[PDB]
Amino acid sequence: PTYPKYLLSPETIEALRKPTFDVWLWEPNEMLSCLEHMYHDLGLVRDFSINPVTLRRWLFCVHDNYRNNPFHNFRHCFCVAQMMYSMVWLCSLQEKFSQTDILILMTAAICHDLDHPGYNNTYQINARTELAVRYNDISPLENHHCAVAFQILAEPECNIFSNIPPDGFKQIRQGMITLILATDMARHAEIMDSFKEKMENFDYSNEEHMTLLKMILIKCCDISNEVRPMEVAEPWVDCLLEEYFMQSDREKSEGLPVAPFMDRDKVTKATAEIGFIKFVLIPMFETVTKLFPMVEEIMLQPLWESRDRYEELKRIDDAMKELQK
Amino acid sequence: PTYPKYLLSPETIEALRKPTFDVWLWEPNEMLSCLEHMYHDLGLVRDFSINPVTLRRWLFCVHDNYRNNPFHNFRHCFCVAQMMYSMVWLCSLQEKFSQTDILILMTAAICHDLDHPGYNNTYQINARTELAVRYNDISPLENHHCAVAFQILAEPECNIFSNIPPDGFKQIRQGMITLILATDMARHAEIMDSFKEKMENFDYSNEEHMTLLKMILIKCCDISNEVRPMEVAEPWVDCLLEEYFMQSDREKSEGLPVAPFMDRDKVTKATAEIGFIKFVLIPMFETVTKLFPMVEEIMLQPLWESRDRYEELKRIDDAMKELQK
Ligand SMILES: C[C@H](Cc1nc(=O)c2cnn(-c3ccccc3Cl)c2[nH]1)C(F)(F)F
Ligand SMILES: C[C@H](Cc1nc(=O)c2cnn(-c3ccccc3Cl)c2[nH]1)C(F)(F)F
Ligand SMILES: [Mg+2]
Ligand SMILES: [Mg+2]
Ligand SMILES: [Zn+2]
Ligand SMILES: [Zn+2]
Repeated sequence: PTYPKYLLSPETIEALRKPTFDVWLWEPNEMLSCLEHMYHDLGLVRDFSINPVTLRRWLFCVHDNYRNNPFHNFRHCFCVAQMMYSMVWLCSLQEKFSQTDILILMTAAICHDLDHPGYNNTYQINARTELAVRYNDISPLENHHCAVAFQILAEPECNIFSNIPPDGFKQIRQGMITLILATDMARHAEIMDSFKEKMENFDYSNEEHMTLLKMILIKCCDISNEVRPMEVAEPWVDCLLEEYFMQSDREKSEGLPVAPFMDRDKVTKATAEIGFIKFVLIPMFETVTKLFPMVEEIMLQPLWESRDRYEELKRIDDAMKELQK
Repeated sequence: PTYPKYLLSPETIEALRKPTFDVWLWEPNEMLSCLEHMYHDLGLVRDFSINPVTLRRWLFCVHDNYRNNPFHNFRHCFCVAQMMYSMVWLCSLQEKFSQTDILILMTAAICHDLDHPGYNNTYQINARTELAVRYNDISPLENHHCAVAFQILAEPECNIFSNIPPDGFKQIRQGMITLILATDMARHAEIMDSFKEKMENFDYSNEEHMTLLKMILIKCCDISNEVRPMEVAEPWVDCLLEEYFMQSDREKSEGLPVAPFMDRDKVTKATAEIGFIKFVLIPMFETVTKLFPMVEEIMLQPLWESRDRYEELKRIDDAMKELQK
């Protein structure tokens, strides 16, 4: 007949494997079925004896623990995991990674921003929040996301890892913590350097090489919005700014220091994006391309187009402002 | 948190294995989830590579094809499948049957009453309905349930067998057809005789022996209401009498004969149930017990209690009907 929304159609199931997937077309229920499909499809349910019902509860609990922020919400979570999913396919990651690593990658992606408050680490630290005090100023947000992820997993009804022997649990947990903590942008240069270092003569047998690679992969997915089609990507930039502005406005009010890139009276969307794409996104994806050449066509291409589009957009903006004076 | 109904709680999943499960507490969605869980739990999704999403679309389509009769509806379908599932564990059937047999048993239980009109074969035949004409008075309803079952599986989106090699499909199809046709009570004596004949020296390696055992298994589940707790079983009896009175009514105003056990003025519920329990249910489960001894305490027991309760009800009922005269 005509099946409910939570029963993905075979077209959806197919499109889900590509970075082109339009993440705005679905409601939480549908997004949850997509995430559920990914675990079955990647063979994770199979290889780790994941109780199919526990998987649904775990995903619903994860969903319940994401806040209603303009950017750091459940839909962003879906994007990251969905891009990680596309990359497993595009790069044929199952050929180079064990199932244990694929599991670490996917679960970390889904949990990386759990219970995000909507104010970055700088705000937590300057305002001396409970999180900043709890984590001694060390990546308070990322530490918290990871802690909430394991508190959820510690709930028996949500423990998708219930049938994994303790030695495997330890390995997975250590892997997730490492990846989630690797998403704090304050460590971007640091991580990128370590990767590029190993990249000179990459060894898929070297555990430290693989760890860095996995860190780079989750970082890619986390800030992979601009890799998506222009219509899918643009709205996210507005959501992010909306969140940054809310923070700066609050910092202005409470008398805390304000970061220029988050100040309403200073940031112009186009100009800012150009710098981000040009000096953060493109460079990072170029390094990944050396290992997975198919990335250039599938992900570097859209990044270049985005850079161009925004560079043009700025010219139009400058001329417009130049004319108003 | 507090999950939606379609997410079975771990308590429900546990209960689903026992014949004491309360089949009335659930809405189609929860029942659909239960059936899905059964296919994963028994290892069918795993061993036959059933696409987990197709499994759900299929269950939804099956549901859509059951009518809103008072007895022969989707909830009856859930009962039979659930009793079958319970029997698998009670009798440790996976030690005696292959996964293909289990798949045959489970899928046949679920499909055995598809698109039932609410009027039995005797009516179809006597009224010379389209079905009786189509199937030449040979188990018309059962033949139809079968046909519908395979028209459904013919739809790609609902074909839970799409990944089974053709030889496996044929074996499964043959098996399901045999079990569904075996539910026609007109053949009850025939089948019980043939089974008891083989029972004189049962051979688990003899294919004919196993065929009859599976037919007895599905017949057992099909009419196993009285095995369930009294609170669960009695409402089913009333639901059936509702259809029976609907038929006997229509048969009288059409000039077609009426089966005494369906005649309101002869079918004192208690007297009819006592007979059914004593000469159909008990004898059947009795022979099955000789093969699986544990069946006596778990299913033959409640049948005795049930037979005894209806006998008490009969006394009080006849007394009150004497005043009505
Ligand atoms: C600041 C944004 C661009 C941007 N997009 C991100 O996803 C992101 C993640 N972290 N950061 C970030 C945060 C703080 C400091 C530096 C950066 Cl790079 C980001 N900056 C814009 F240019 F306005 F569009
Ligand atoms: C129809 C009832 C007897 C009876 N009791 C059941 O619990 C039960 C379960 N399934 N069936 C059943 C349903 C459809 C066709 C045949 C049967 Cl046998 C039953 N029939 C009576 F005769 F009125 F007392
Ligand atoms: Mg984060
Ligand atoms: Mg029937
Ligand atoms: Zn993020
Ligand atoms: Zn039936």
